[PDB]
Amino acid sequence: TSRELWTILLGRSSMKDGYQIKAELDRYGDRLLQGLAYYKPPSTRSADKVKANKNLSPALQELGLRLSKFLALDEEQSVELLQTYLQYDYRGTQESVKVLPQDERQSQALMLKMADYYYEERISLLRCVLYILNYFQDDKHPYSAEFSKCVELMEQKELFGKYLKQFESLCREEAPTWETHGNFMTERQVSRWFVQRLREQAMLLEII
Amino acid sequence: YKRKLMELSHRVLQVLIKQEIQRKSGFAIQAEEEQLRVQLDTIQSEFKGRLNELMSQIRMQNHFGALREIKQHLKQQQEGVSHLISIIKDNHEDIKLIE
Amino acid sequence: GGYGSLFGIEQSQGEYSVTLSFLRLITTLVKGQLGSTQSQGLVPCILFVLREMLPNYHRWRYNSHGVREQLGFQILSLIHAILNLLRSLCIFSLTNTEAGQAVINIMGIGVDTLNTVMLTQAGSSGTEGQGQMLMQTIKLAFSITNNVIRLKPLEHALTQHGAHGNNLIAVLAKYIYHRYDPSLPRLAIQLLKRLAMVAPMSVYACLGSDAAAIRDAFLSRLRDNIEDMQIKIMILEFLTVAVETQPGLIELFLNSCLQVVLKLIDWGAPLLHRSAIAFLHALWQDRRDSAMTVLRTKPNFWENLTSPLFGTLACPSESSELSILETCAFIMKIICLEIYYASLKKILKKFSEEERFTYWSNYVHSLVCQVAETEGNSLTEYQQLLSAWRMFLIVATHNADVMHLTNPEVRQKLFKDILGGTQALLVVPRVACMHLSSMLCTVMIILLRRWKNDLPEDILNSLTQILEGVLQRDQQLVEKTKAQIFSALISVLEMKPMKASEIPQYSQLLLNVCETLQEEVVSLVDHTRHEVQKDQRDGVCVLGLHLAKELCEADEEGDQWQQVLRKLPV
Amino acid sequence: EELKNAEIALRTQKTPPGLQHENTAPADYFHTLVQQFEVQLQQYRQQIEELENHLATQSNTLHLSPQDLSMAMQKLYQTFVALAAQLQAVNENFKMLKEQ
Amino acid sequence: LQEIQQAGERLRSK
Amino acid sequence: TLHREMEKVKLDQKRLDQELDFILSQQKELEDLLTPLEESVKEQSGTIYLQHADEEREKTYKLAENIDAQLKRMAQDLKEVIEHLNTSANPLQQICKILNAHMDSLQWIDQNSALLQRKVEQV
Repeated sequence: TSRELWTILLGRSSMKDGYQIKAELDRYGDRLLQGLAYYKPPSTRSADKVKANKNLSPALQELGLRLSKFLALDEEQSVELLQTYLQYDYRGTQESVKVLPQDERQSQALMLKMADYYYEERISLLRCVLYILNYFQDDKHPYSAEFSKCVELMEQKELFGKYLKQFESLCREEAPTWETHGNFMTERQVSRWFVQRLREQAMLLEII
Repeated sequence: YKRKLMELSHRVLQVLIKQEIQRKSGFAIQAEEEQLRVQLDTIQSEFKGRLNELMSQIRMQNHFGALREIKQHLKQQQEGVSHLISIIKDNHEDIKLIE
Repeated sequence: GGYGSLFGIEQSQGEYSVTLSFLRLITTLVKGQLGSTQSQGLVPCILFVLREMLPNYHRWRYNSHGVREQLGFQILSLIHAILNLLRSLCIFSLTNTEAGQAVINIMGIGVDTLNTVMLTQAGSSGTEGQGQMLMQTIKLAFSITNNVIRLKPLEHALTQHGAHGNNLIAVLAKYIYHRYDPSLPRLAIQLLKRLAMVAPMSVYACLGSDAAAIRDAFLSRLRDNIEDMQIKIMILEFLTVAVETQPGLIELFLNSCLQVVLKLIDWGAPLLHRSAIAFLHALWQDRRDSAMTVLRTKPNFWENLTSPLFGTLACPSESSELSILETCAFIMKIICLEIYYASLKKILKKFSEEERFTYWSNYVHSLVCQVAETEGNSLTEYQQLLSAWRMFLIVATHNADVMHLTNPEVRQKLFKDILGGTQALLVVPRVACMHLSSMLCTVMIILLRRWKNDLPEDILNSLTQILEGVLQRDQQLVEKTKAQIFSALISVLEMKPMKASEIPQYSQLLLNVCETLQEEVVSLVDHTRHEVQKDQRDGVCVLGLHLAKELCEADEEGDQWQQVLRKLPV
Repeated sequence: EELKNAEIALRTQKTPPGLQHENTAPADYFHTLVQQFEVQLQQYRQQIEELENHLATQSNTLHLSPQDLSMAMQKLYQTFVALAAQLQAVNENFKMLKEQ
Repeated sequence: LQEIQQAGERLRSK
Repeated sequence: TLHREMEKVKLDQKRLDQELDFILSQQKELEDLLTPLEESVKEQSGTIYLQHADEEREKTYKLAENIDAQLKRMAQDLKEVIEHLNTSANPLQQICKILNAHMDSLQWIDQNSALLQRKVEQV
């Protein structure tokens, strides 16, 4: 989860050894490099896997398909983010998660919080890239050379063009509609997705 | 049979609430019924932590488990109680005869 | 004051640069360490900052966003920095005026509103957004309430169930969800531990249907490996503390927590195992029968519990981790309390065959001697370790067979070592040595009484020098030591009938006995005369009397006794 | 009780199949179901305090006493005395009516 | 003991 | 006389045995009855679905059922506590059991007495 990576780079974590910070950067490297493109749109293969991933309760797979339809994100990534939230962010016991996918009202509330979680996760990844770029040369930061190394690994693979293309894509995305986004994409959700795209544009331009 | 009674009773309550859900709907569950529902949510808001404490002390007790002179006065008082009980029952017979 | 007009005009208009400047000057003045005579002139400004600013700063018109929050934040900063130096006035105001409920509200804005405003920050300033100042204000209110509770209506408001169903303590506990800034949840936990020390309503009660949720959240947050080791030890102390102050929560939490302690007891961190074994010892102390029985059933519980004692620690002169000694102390305490209230037998047979008594006694002696040579920075450590060796040998002698403490060779080694230790400790002329030697004395007394049949000239000379030092001491603190040394000498003479010729310095011995007798006797005389502490004087009197009786029975000719009675009109 | 209740719910669910409405009943039913659990909650808390005082004694319990017998004896004496006074009021009221 | 706890409470109450 | 009362006692055993099986046939016929309630509630759901929208509060009646269940667990735990208290149960505990019996007798006695007083007032 990008929130954890960001909080780690911010030193709010008990991991203080430089090698471990380097290893965490290495693990999150692919996501940091691909940027906002990490969350893939819906794709038939990922959906068929989300159905075929037998480890999932049917109520959970259905809630995940609903989420993937809600945020236009890949079903597999939707399931992953859902498990992350319910195992790390859900403010309820592991018991109520058995019924919340059965209770329509609880399922809808979980869907809303999950959309908020996905947007916030994108923002967190952007903030992590921001900090890594803002401290890559300051020799006073405890993870300075690790930061310069991660930044060099990002630059060697043309972070510039990727961020530019993500900017253009976030600039030319048609507003979310209930037809493509399901029953939940109310006007509140339209404005939310709009403000989210705006924040993505702003952060990408600052990073550039 | 008693466990089955409590279980099928919960089930009957479920079927009752679900029948009162499916049909009576229609912007019809109204003023007096709404008042009932509000009073019920109230009582539900009106303990549990004491109950966890109860189970706690009970586990404590479950693990912790894991005078010729006095009898005379005790039995004398018991005989006195057996003396009083019948006079009270006669009071009740007089009552029923009074009605 | 002239500032009141600017304050009124600012409250009316909606910009507070004048008030904020007043606050900055006041904070610098209160922080610049104005001498004790100078604080009295600023106390009126302090009452102004406490009574009128903090209680209403929420209602004042805010022409722009953030300025209200920063006003409150500067108010809280002044309050705290004053409290971190003034004290009595801030305490009284917070505990008996509106400031209490105001700071309570600042804390009770709820973690959700916090995180929400946190997502509102639109730039790289996720560490420098309006939400950052907000979280600063929250942590300020929390540290404030913490200090106030530490230094002492407010408590009633803090335990009250808010009129909207969310008891403030529940909002506090929910802050365990805050995952960006660990200090906020750590301080909330500190407030929780304090309230559990002081509040009478069960935390489960005001927690309601979220109690189990918060419990599961706590179990996850502790179990996770990226959590702050500081937060880890903090939570461990919280659990131990609830074991002694919060029975309901202490039961709710174990449900399970024990598995975590076992995982940490598999060198993870000395402080972690310390806090854990401490919570365990406390549970075994409070007769947590459910917990005691549940644990004693777990396999290898004694083995993994006692593995730390089987190791070898560095010499007490080196930097030996105090946590190791404190752990071993609480561990021996648990073992004692169990054996008294009652795998274990096998472990005990091992330790006895492992000569663990011998190494433990040698180390305890070295530690006591080291503490003595320093005349009391390693003091408290050696003191606690000596308390451990003491309680251990005591519980041993009470059940010597269970300890396999049948060895008269070991019995005599222990007796001689404790004696000589009392001696060397009582030899230092220049309070710590006193209490230490007194504990050693009580020990040696009970030990000699129990092991008399296993229990001499060198002991006589040593107790002689010891009584000599006890004489050169100020009286008001050496009484018990004199009585102990006397009973010791009595045991030394009763151990073998000896003539005056075999008693080294017998002349000096009887001389000192006579001096002490004379002094204490005249004292008891005056004490009984003023009676126109009753039993102890007479006890010491009869004691010295029988002592001199035996000493004279050793001198049949009385010639030395003659010289004595000639020297003293006894 | 439980059988006939399942019966009534099934019958009301049967009449709806064609066309019906039998709902006020389950409403009063949920009402009584809540009213029941009401007293049981207070019971849970009273048992909480009971176990609390029990274990409070149990930590103190390593000894016993002989006086509690005499205390309970004098208290039960005054108690049955009050009870017989009440029974006397009852017999006298019976006699008042049966003389009327 | 439940009845006995109750009765201790009651006789104490009187 | 022992044989007499033995005949009576065997009659009682047989009759209570039959009555338990009757309660059991009730517990079964009532499961059958509760099942038609379920199928017809399914019919009502599949009909109410054939409408526009707007289900009613279910997240509240479910909470009521949960409150019932938690109270049930509380009563079960109280049964457990009573069982353990007995498991803890010298002349002392005899005195305590006897005093509890005597107090219970005093309680039911005052109950009968008040019943008499109320019958007289109604008289």
